[PDB]
Amino acid sequence: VTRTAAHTHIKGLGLDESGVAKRVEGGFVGQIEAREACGVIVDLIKAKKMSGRAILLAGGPSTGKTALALAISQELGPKVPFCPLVGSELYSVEVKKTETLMENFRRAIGLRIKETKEVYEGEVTELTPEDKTISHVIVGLKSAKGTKTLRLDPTIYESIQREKVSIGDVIYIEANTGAVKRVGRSDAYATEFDLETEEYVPLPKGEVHKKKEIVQDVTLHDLDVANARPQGGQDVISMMGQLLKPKKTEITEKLRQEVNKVVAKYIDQGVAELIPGVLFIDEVNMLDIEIFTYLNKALESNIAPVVVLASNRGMTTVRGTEDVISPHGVPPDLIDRLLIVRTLPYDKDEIRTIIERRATVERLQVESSALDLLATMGTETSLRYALQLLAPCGILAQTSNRKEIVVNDVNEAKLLFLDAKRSTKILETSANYL
Amino acid sequence: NFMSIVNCLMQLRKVCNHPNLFEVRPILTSFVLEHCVASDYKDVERTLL
Amino acid sequence: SSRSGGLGINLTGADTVIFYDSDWNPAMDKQCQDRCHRIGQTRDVHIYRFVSEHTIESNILKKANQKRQLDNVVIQE
Amino acid sequence: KSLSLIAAHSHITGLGLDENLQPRPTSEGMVGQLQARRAAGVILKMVQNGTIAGRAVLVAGPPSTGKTALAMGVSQSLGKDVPFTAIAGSEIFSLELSKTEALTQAFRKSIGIKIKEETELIEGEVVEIQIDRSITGGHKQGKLTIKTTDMETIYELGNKMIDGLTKEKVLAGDVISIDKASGKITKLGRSVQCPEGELQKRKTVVHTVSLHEIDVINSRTQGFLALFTGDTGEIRSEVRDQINTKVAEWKEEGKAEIVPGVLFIDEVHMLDIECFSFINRALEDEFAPIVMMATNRGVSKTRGTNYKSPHGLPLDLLDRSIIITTKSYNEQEIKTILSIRAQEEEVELSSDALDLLTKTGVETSLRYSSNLISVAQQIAMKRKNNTVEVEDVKRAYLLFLDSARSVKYVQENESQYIDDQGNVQISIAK
Ligand SMILES: Nc1ncnc2c1ncn2[C@@H]1O[C@H](COP(=O)(O)OP(=O)(O)O)[C@@H](O)[C@H]1O
Ligand SMILES: Nc1ncnc2c1ncn2[C@@H]1O[C@H](COP(=O)(O)OP(=O)(O)O)[C@@H](O)[C@H]1O
Ligand code: BEF
Ligand SMILES: [Mg+2]
Ligand SMILES: [Mg+2]
Repeated sequence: VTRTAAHTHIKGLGLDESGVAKRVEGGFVGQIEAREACGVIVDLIKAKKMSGRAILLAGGPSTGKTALALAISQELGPKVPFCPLVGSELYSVEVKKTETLMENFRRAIGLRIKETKEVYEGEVTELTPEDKTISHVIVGLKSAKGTKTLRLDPTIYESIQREKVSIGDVIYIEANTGAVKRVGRSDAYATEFDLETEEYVPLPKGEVHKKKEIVQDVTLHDLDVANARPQGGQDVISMMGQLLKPKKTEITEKLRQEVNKVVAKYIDQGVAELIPGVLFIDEVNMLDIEIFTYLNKALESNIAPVVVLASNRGMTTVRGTEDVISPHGVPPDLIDRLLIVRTLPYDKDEIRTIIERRATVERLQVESSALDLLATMGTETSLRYALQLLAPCGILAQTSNRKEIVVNDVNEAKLLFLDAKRSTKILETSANYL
Repeated sequence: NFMSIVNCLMQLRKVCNHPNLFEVRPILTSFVLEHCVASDYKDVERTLL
Repeated sequence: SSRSGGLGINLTGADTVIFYDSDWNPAMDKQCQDRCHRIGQTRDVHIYRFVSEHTIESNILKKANQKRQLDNVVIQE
Repeated sequence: KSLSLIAAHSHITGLGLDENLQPRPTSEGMVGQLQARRAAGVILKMVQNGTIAGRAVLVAGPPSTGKTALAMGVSQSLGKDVPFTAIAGSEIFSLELSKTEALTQAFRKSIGIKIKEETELIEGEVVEIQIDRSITGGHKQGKLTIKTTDMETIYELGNKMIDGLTKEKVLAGDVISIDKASGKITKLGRSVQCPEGELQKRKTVVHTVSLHEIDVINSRTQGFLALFTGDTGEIRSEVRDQINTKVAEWKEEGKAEIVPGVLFIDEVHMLDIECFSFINRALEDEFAPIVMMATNRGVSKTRGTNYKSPHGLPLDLLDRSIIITTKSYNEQEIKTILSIRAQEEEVELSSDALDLLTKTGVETSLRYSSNLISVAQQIAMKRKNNTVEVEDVKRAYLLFLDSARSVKYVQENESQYIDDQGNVQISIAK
């Protein structure tokens, strides 16, 4: 029925209209300063005027860093382009790393557009070259009340004749894109053959010409890849071009200049609009100093939207360096341009509260004494261990045909499962690397 | 006016049972952008040649 | 439809009645569902009513249950 | 109508020098660094001098001191029509393009060439369109009267023009622009446009371009889309030689003239020794642009070597280049720059709050206050007041911790996080 993995318990940050973080709201406990800072980011990005600022989360394991990322993503909404990312995947084997960085930065920028398409439909009565002739064909579409003839381009007619359409075939044809598609045969010819694989469909209703506005959203990266290389086509030259190069290539600076100029013209027209995005990169400490020194310039850009980072280390050596040991594995030059949100760990009461909340969303019922147990051993080992053991305890209750997780259930669960500490301890007494 | 309410009730009835309010499901047509930045430079390339 | 044949026909080949929509159903639903309810019926009649959630149908049905379904004049939420 | 947002360099528009290279203390958003701004004027006179080439200048200094701001202000001072290139040292490091030819292309893109071409344009409102032809034999003879404020002339149009006029739908009242050589048609408005003057207007069309574009075009027939997509690489040097000779003869006969561009390279301390030697040898090129170095790193080991060269660069590069540095900022410089931030991003910060932000910027860092002034906007408007007070600044300071504060916090919380070995304690008991 329901699916979850350490998350989906977040329905929002859980603030008020005044910006004060409620103690328990949106399935959140503690981190009041962190939640208020996240709301500061919320009304930073709602202003959509700021650009080029970096905010990272400083916290250890189980500190709710990526949980806070899920919270901010949830409160951002579908319209706001949020792009989660992992600091390890930025390493690319086919293209340079900085190209991937700029690619995801351009992905972060989204922009709503409005457009109207022209729709033609009906049954074609003639497929004949005009006449002393050239590769053009007149086509006459017959709808329920639409009756028009159309002369078409050689390429679109080539796509038409590759669609194997004929007289008595109702088709769906667009004017702007030019994509061809046959709906089928008219029901008037259903009786003509007693049996036929081809299915008969009614004549299109209404008039052949149609109009409608489209408010579809598109990121600037999608436009850049659209005008960088062709995307689709029903004519042979389209596949020729696509198969000429399937390799992804970098983007020139002048290409970015022209795409931002054209989108500036479109937004000046009064139709286009722009909305910044949020970039979340997991374990930014995992990437190399090369990306750091490229971001030293990338942060100083103009259209570069707000980026959120996270780390799980302290006074550690920077990747690609020997003597450059820095906090969070981030060199000082970038941290001068970085702002930090401090996080805090969780003690017994809030650990118990989060476990019982995620058990409620887990649709598992835990008795009070078993709640006390999971509060107990969820502290001297980790909260994550009790979080994992929640489901096996419920299933062990189910096997005993009981709907309540009891102290005995968690007892056998912890007896037949060992944590990292127990694994290390039993590794201490090893005959042959046990 | 209650006739506005009756009208709204009719659209509610005709949209709730089935998406029959003008029943326009987008065919997901692509953007047909006509800038063609290559056209802004084909003239320059021709002059160079 | 409600006004097509759900008035006086004597159909007796079925045992189930399904109502897709009934905006004004203090009376019409009764005869519509009992059209199949005929003497030549050897089995019980199952009546299925279609309602949605957070819509006009749910509000109308719940308020009719609240007031024992006397008469609906104003529908709002 | 450029699309610009608030940025760390969007405030400055021009250096703000004098005729005698005298920098005004507060000019065009650029403040302080009198010697640096005088050197900026010197490199200006270099770049619009045009008679010198192959000059390398080094700009160094402490972090966050605005050397990048100095370069951005210099670029703004150059203005339009001057080819300027700004890039960091990480973009060159690529696998499809080796470092050496990438740097060659970086040099090549810098210098631009002006091309002046005369065009024949026919622009006037149409009266009617009448095309003679055959029903099945062709024999197209198109005619259409063209009118303006001072002529009413009938024109017999050739096959190409009327084929185009059949391609694009036009009506009698529509106005179109006709060029004789190309034969293309451009219509913009309907009786919207009020054409005037002579039909046979003889106006030139001037096109600027770097020699990189012509090099890529001549390298390959696919070079058009190659430069439009960047998937070029390893152009034969004989093409470079022939194109250099061709532009040389063009210069002597004067049909086209070159514009020596400006190259900006950042983070040269992370540059490789092979690239250093390539720069050392390519500086002697006659077509060598004026390039400045932006090294934010001091004494460090040059990449590819185990030797800790000063300024992170080998002395061979430093010998054939001049070096200037930048200094710190006294508290009044911080005051001025934060005032420029407040006016640029529209912050009505309180005077006492302004002083508190000035102090916090002075002791900690400039960019910390530069972001605090931005966050103070929403910290104030959340209580619905346009002005920003001292309590908002203190709230921003306590909410968003500082780098030194985080360093201290982790120094007594080493066990909270992982170490160099990676060990970390998660249990709260024993
Ligand atoms: N305020 C909170 N309320 C509920 N659950 C929380 C809270 N903070 C952290 N958690 C839980 O702690 C776990 C650790 O969060 P996450 O950021 O994903 O890992 P880490 O903190 O190690 O980066 C998450 O699965 C989340 O469910
Ligand atoms: N004289 C100045 N006028 C205006 N802004 C300045 C000045 N000096 C420094 N700044 C600001 O300080 C910031 C320093 O950033 P940057 O130049 O990238 O660091 P670095 O100086 O280490 O290269 C710039 O973004 C710039 O806006
Ligand atoms: F004919 Be009835 F009233 F069923
Ligand atoms: Mg996390
Ligand atoms: Mg800098």
